[PDB]
Amino acid sequence: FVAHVESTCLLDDAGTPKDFTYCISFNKDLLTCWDPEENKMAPCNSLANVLSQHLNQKDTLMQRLNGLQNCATHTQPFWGSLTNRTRPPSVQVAKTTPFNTREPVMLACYVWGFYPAEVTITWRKNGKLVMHSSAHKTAQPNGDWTYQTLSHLALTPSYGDTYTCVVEHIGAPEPILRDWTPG
Amino acid sequence: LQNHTFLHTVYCQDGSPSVGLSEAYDEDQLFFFDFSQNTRVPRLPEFADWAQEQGDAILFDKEFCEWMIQQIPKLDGKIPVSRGFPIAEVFTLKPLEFGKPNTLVCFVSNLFPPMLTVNWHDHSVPVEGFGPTFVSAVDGLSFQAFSYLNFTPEPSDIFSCIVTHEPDRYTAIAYWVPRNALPS
Repeated sequence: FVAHVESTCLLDDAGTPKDFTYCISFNKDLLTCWDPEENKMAPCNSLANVLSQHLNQKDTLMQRLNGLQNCATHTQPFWGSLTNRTRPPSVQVAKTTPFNTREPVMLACYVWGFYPAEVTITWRKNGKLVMHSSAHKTAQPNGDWTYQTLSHLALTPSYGDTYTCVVEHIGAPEPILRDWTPG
Repeated sequence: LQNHTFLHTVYCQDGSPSVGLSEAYDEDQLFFFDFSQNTRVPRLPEFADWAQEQGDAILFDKEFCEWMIQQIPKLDGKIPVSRGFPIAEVFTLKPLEFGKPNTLVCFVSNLFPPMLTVNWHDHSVPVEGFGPTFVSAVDGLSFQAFSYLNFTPEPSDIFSCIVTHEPDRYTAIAYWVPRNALPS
């Protein structure tokens, strides 16, 4: 089996503690959690009750579950560095193997290395926006505090045309434009 | 003013690691606790400054967690043990460009219990080096992992991520081939 003793801290941009949690689980079952109003561990069944009572007898824990102030002091040294953290994306446009389309050409605008995960992507053919497509893309986490996505544009090539990928992200002041043209 | 969550997950099990601790800011890992050296290890260099926090509760949580694994044998064979098949996803950190240094990423989700080994193969042959594998708890009492492998992509390449849900519970493979590379 696997067991947990998980604590969570809900803090706002300012590092202000908004909520705090302390729950126990066994076999991926949330059994008991700290009830602030009742100031004691309450079941969330026999095991759950035995565990809330077993922990309710330890005054050390009872006085510790100061939960909101702990969240504050503990995170204080770094919280600001985290909520102010950003890293601009890198974007490139190149052709890719077309799929789910009748068009002979498919562009791929790659956006990687950005943080936070929120980003929006739109296309512009000769300066004019195109197509109902979700501009607020979902992103794949790299696990190192950077993300990546891609937007695809199906089209029929015309040598004079110029397609532009427009990426907008908080990590960058101005929108990022990447042009592409047949050949 | 948005609200963010700081996760502090102490978990333990019948198996290795017998006990672990993971901390995350929103969805990203901040530290993982090394229980041999008994210290917090930063996921990134920039967090190294706060991995020496000592006012940290952990011992109590750690001990209570293990007590459950050792005392609560009473459940063995009575209730079905929770188990999730690991799901491996493989992709590259940056967009493909032959001859240009990159790094392969193998994201493992749905891992449960959190017992795993991840091996890399190049054309059905074990890789020459290796990279780090960071396991972390995610909201919902579940686990995940990220294994990395620095490398330089070449057209004939074929790599595979072999994730074994230890010990021999289940084995998953994920292939990666260079397709739609970028011009140089």
